[PDB]
Amino acid sequence: AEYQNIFSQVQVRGPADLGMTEDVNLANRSGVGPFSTLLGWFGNAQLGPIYLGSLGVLSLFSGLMWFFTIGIWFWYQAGWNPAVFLRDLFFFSLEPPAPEYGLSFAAPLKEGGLWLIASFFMFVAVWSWWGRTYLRAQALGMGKHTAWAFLSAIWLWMVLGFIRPILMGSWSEAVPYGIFSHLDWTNNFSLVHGNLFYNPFHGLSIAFLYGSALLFAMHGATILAVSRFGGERELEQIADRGTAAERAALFWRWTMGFNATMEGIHRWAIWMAVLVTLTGGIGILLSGTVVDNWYVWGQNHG
Amino acid sequence: ALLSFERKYRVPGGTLVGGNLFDFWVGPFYVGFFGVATFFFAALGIILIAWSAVLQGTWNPQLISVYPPALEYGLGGAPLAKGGLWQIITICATGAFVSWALREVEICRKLGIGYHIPFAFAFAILAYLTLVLFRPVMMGAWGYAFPYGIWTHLDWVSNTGYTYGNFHYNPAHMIAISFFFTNALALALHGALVLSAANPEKGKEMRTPDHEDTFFRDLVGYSIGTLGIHRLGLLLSLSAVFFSALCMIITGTIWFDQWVDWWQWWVKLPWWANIPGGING
Amino acid sequence: DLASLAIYSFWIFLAGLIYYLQTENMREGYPLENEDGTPAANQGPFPLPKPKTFILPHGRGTLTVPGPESEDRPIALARTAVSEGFPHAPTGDPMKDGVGPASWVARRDLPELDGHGHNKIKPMKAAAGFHVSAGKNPIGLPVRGCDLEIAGKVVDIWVDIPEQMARFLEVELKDGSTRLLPMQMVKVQSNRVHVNALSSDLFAGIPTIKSPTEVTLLEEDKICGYVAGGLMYAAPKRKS
Ligand code: BCL
Ligand code: BCL
Ligand code: BCL
Ligand code: BCL
Ligand SMILES: CC[C@H]1c2cc3[nH]c4c(c3C)C(=O)[C@H](C(=O)OC)c4c3nc(cc4[nH]c(cc(n2)[C@@H]1C)c(C(C)=O)c4C)[C@@H](C)[C@@H]3CCC(=O)OC/C=C(\C)CCC[C@H](C)CCC[C@H](C)CCCC(C)C
Ligand SMILES: CC[C@H]1c2cc3[nH]c4c(c3C)C(=O)[C@H](C(=O)OC)c4c3nc(cc4[nH]c(cc(n2)[C@@H]1C)c(C(C)=O)c4C)[C@@H](C)[C@@H]3CCC(=O)OC/C=C(\C)CCC[C@H](C)CCC[C@H](C)CCCC(C)C
Ligand SMILES: COC(C)(C)C/C=C/C(C)=C/C=C/C(C)=C/C=C/C(C)=C/C=C\C=C(C)\C=C\C=C(/C)CC/C=C(\C)CCC=C(C)C
Ligand SMILES: COC1=C(OC)C(=O)C(C/C=C(\C)CCC=C(C)C)=C(C)C1=O
Ligand SMILES: CCCCCCCCCCCC[N+](C)(C)[O-]
Ligand SMILES: CCCCCCCCCCCC[N+](C)(C)[O-]
Ligand SMILES: CCCCCCCCCCCC[N+](C)(C)[O-]
Ligand SMILES: CCCCCCCCCCCC[N+](C)(C)[O-]
Ligand SMILES: CCCCCCCCCCCC[N+](C)(C)[O-]
Ligand SMILES: CCCCCCCCCCCC[N+](C)(C)[O-]
Ligand SMILES: [Fe+3]
Repeated sequence: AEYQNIFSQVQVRGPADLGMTEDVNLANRSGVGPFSTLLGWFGNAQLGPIYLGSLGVLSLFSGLMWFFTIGIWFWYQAGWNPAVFLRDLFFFSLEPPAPEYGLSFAAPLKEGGLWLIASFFMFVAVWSWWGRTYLRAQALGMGKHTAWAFLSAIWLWMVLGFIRPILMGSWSEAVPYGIFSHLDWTNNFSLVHGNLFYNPFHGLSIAFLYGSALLFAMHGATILAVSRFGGERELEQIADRGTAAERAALFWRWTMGFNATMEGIHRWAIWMAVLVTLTGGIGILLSGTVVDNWYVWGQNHG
Repeated sequence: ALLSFERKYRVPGGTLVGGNLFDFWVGPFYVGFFGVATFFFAALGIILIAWSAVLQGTWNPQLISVYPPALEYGLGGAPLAKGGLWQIITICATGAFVSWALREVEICRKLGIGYHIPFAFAFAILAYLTLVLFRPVMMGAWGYAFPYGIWTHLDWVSNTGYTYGNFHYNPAHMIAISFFFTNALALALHGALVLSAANPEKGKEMRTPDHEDTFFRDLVGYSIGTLGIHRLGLLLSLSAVFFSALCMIITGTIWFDQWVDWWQWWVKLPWWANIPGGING
Repeated sequence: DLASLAIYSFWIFLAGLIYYLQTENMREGYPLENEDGTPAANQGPFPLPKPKTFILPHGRGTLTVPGPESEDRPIALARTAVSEGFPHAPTGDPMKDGVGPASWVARRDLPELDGHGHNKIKPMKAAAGFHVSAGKNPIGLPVRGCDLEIAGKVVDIWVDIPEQMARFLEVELKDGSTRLLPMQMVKVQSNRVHVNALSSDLFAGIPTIKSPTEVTLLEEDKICGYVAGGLMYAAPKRKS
């Protein structure tokens, strides 16, 4: 047995690492969390610090409110009975207003009002969390790639819960909050739109989702295969190509006849991933607004 | 024909079969015994597909489809025009995939790198094999395998899924999907993180891995680190495929009813089965 | 219709994206060369992108890519055939010459630096206050090669300060000098460290470092290249 670098053989620790300062407001950083030897077999042992700040508090409070608004409704559906709450956990569902209320905020609490309140809290939680991915990169002088990528996930989310419902003319089109109910919603959305398999944007989205697993399997495996030459030090291999980066490239050139660079693989990566939700959100946004039935549309090739 | 740094690595050695017989390249492509095997298996397979197209009577890539033997054939041979071509194309495909992996191993040995890549690829081959070989055999017929056609393979996914109701309820499928989604999330984040460090704000110096750890700790209170993230993406994506093969190998064999009903075991637990209220009483 | 327009637009966007991505991935190693080092006639259908410049921290300069490519070192190999596409045989000892799986790149002969400007990699003894935190401690263990002979003993671990991980084992040889062995190329066991890549007689030949408490990018490449190279070139003396 050769050692494969999936798990570390020896962990080492030194003073808690408090991180780079740059332009970060240091008053807003926690202290370090505990150290997890368990985590440390696979990644870093250190927990924290984390950055708080006002936006952070807002986003966290708001996200909790979303979670608790759904949970209170669940307890209510359970008739306050702990045992029924656990028994039926995956079956509960906070549902959006009925079609008859359109886009208005006039539905009663028990029939959509609560869904809107949960949704409101989710909206501010996600957007202020997006603000945070931008601002944490900014304070460190880093590029904005994370916020740009998050925006692509946010796009599908916004389409499903907000943009598409507004374009369709009612909140009843949005997704319910519930484990099983969200899956039923998903199945039903496809059935009602003549089978998503005929939506070319759904197919593209799959190509990318599979493509992400292909790519991360390739990349992850490559870096590990060249970790015996310092491969995972990607930033310094970018600045000063080593034999790691060359053996990596050549593996692929010899196998399939082209290859990446140490920087460029990460560009293939970011785009393979964000295109899942970019094509995805388009496919959904067009569904029912422009195209009622993908099978039908496909028969006219468009 | 060579990358600027390439010549020093093109030495003899590393082959698994044939000594120096096939130890050479064609343009950028390494050959080896398994390069020859891949070409042979792939070439045959493609020729048989084109033959299958002629017997189906079309050349449209959106229409060409090669269907497995119908269920009545069980696990035996079929006339070529009625499933036999599928059977042979499948042997060809398997030979090509395995050959491709073994050729990857040869490249690894020449380059003095770890075998992680062909190892990961073997998971994909194992998923393919689950659908065309293992599942059909356990279920007693080739006909349960998917057909080779762009749109017809999708018909198969749909019909196979709806056979069990909403396939969403397969719990192994749920784990699989989670790994897929988590993998794409991690890929977006790895790519963005490295790029944000290598391409900082205008006029600033390249950030370091320290900044990468710092960014993630600031953001969520943890950073897995640069070795960790490549371990992670490898784990997430291989686990997705592992659970994918799991979720199908158990469908039509150990479980074959509507997957939604599987979940009743939890609801019917004695301590709470009969308490009224909620959704299920 | 609007969906038709969107899908057609998307394919055009995606063609442009692949174009962008492929050319971004040609910032190193291009233009292509013949086996003798001269520009190949066929460069393919993608042209080199406009150069970009990375500003390196700590006054280390910049990197501009694409730029003039050269190996900056002698390559002890020779053709084995009269046409393109065949292997190139080592002219000497491939381990000592640093070719094939023993290759190294002419990286900067300076240490990698952390975000503070300190040496990224330090022997643990000089790293305050780093210690083994889990797993078997290799320090003190005899070191065995693929010939099943003892080649020396572990006298320290070289650790990555900012990332808190083990990077090399420092191994002392019969003559009292040390060598670095990459962490990924050793097997820590209860009574030994085992090194499959190298027979015991090849340890003396590991590239030495010039300062005993730091290691340069160039030195790392030569050490890692040399140890990996043993998989192929120590094969006659192995044995497991
Ligand atoms: C994409 C098309 C459909 C849909 C189709 C599917 C399908 C199909 C599946 C899921 C599954 C998941 N979906 Mg969904 N999903 C959609 C919308 C989303 C949205 C959203 C838009 O905000 C959310 C929060 C969820 C989240 C959920 C998770 C419960 C689950 C795992 C996701 C994951 O690995 O993420 C990435 C991983 C993370 C690091 C973060 C996620 C962590 C989870 C646990 C948090 C989600 C909500 C949370 C409150 C659940 C708490 C559980 C109990 C109440 C204690 N879905 C849309 C509407 N989803 C899978 C499942 O197992 O369902 C049961 C599954 O098979
Ligand atoms: C994996 C689970 C299901 C299934 C689920 C679905 C679903 C659902 C969808 C697809 C779709 C795809 N599937 Mg399928 N698919 C199956 C397994 C297969 C197998 C196989 C095991 O050999 C293959 C080759 C394909 C390939 C195809 C592509 C035509 C299409 C894009 C996939 C992709 O980008 O992947 C990611 C990998 C890459 C990005 C690498 C690129 C390689 C691709 C482009 C290979 C194309 C080869 C194809 C034309 C076969 C011809 C081979 C020649 C004869 C040599 N599927 C099984 C039965 N597949 C999507 C589609 O739009 O179909 C119309 C889609 O919505
Ligand atoms: C029976 C079901 C239908 C079907 C109906 C649907 C529907 C409906 C949809 C998809 C969608 C998709 N389907 Mg489909 N799907 C089917 C068949 C399949 C098959 C297959 C048969 O093998 C596959 C592989 C897929 C593949 C997929 C994905 C490519 C795609 C969603 C990607 C994604 O990452 O979303 C997951 C990511 C998100 C949901 C975005 C997350 C957003 C962020 C902001 C959420 C954060 C929330 C946070 C507050 C929660 C915090 C909790 C934590 C604990 C912290 N489908 C069949 C035909 N499919 C989606 C799509 O885009 O379609 C075009 C979609 O809406
Ligand atoms: C209506 C249909 C049902 C459905 C029915 C099924 C069925 C049926 C199946 C899945 C399976 C999948 N489903 Mg489902 N499922 C649906 C809803 C979804 C949704 C969703 C958001 O609603 C999602 C995300 C998913 C996602 C999942 C994945 C876990 C899994 C597919 C990936 C895979 O197996 O890869 C594994 C990878 C491969 C098989 C590819 C291997 C390719 C390699 C070896 C060779 C190819 C190379 C060559 C041909 C290329 C040519 C060379 C050129 C030069 C390129 N399903 C709905 C409810 N689902 C499938 C599965 O798990 O299979 C194991 C499956 O069979
Ligand atoms: C490009 C496509 C993929 C993608 C990318 C993506 N997602 C993103 C981003 C990116 C680039 C991140 O920047 C952002 C992130 O910060 O990641 C770490 C994120 C993110 N995607 C997330 C989840 C997610 N992404 C999804 C997937 C995808 N995202 C696609 C596959 C999905 C799926 C597949 O359904 C999920 C569920 C989050 C981890 C994060 C967004 C975080 C967020 O918006 O937070 C708002 C809400 C809160 C702040 C708290 C919510 C409430 C919780 C339910 C409470 C439970 C825990 C609590 C925090 C404990 C606190 C205790 C206290 C009392 C002390
Ligand atoms: C296991 C995690 C993920 C993964 C990993 C993975 N895939 C891999 C590898 C790895 C690490 C590579 O090393 C290898 C590669 O070289 O990548 C470029 C590869 C690879 N994965 C590929 C495709 C692929 N992988 C897939 C998925 C996955 N691969 C998982 C998501 C998918 C999906 C999701 O559908 C596809 C389509 C290729 C790009 C490549 C393998 C190339 C190869 O084996 O070539 C040899 C044979 C040929 C050139 C073609 C032979 C043709 C046949 C004889 C006839 C065709 C028959 C076929 C069955 C018909 C199908 C028709 C369809 C309409 C269904
Ligand atoms: C133990 O008990 C307690 C109470 C302590 C805790 C228990 C809590 C529990 C059990 C919570 C369970 C949560 C669950 C199951 C949630 C699952 C939700 C899922 C699966 C979500 C999936 C889809 C979500 C989408 C797509 C929603 C998107 C929302 C938007 C895009 C927001 C749109 C904004 C609207 C409609 C408001 C408009 C207002 C203005 C003016 C901006
Ligand atoms: C080279 O950089 C890489 C790391 O090393 C510094 C990481 O740390 C991470 C961050 C990964 C973590 C910890 C995700 C866990 C959090 C959630 C909510 C899923 C990424 C993306 C990365 O690219
Ligand atoms: C997605 C990963 C989330 C991990 C969250 C870990 C939180 C660690 C925060 C450290 C704060 C600990 N404490 C109490 C010392 O401040
Ligand atoms: C995804 C992070 C969770 C990591 C937990 C996994 C722990 C595996 C421990 C590996 C065993 C180490 N050992 C004994 C071989 O040295
Ligand atoms: C980052 C770029 C990688 C390119 C991926 C190529 C995807 C081709 C798959 C075709 C999808 C078919 N269709 C009809 C649904 O559009
Ligand atoms: C979507 C798959 C399309 C097949 C083409 C894949 C790209 C392979 C690289 C072409 C190699 C040409 N080369 C380098 C020999 O000149
Ligand atoms: C969406 C991921 C959110 C991760 C947030 C983790 C919460 C940890 C909060 C730590 C509390 C800080 N403090 C100073 C009170 O100790
Ligand atoms: C979906 C990804 C498509 C992959 C094909 C992109 C490039 C293929 C071959 C690139 C050319 C290599 N070359 C000639 C520049 O050396
Ligand atoms: Fe990487």
